[PDB]
Amino acid sequence: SCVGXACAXXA
Amino acid sequence: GINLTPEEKFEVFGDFDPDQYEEEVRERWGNTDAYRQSKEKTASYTKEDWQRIQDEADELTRRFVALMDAGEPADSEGAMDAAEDHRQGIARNHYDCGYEMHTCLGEMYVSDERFTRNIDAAKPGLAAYMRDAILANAVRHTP
Repeated sequence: SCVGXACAXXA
Repeated sequence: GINLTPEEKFEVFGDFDPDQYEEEVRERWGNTDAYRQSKEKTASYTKEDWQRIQDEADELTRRFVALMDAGEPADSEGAMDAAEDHRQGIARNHYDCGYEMHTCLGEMYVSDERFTRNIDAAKPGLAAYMRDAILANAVRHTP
């Protein structure tokens, strides 16, 4: 998932 | 997504410019399905929604970090719970980063030191401390 740089995501 | 001003991003995300890496993110993996459900959800998110998560995230550090100080293991009740607390927070904040998914983030986070440096700004090794907390948490739940 959800951002690139601290905490959300996807995989 | 965020669609915020440099000033808001500062009052919200602090000295962190995610937008600049907006399209850069997918460059890393850009192959996830969750991210699809999230974009739909983050489509209108405002500075409030974004700031709400930060003040929420800050809270996460003191307790987690505080646990480290006490010298208690990451698979500890308090630590794992903290992990389960992180899960629901990042899940209900984007779509529902399941437990298995929540884990993918744990390790893929240790790979890129950009994340770590930005994440560890609070303390070194935190990323490892959370992953295990999340990993363990997922195990007690996993059938």
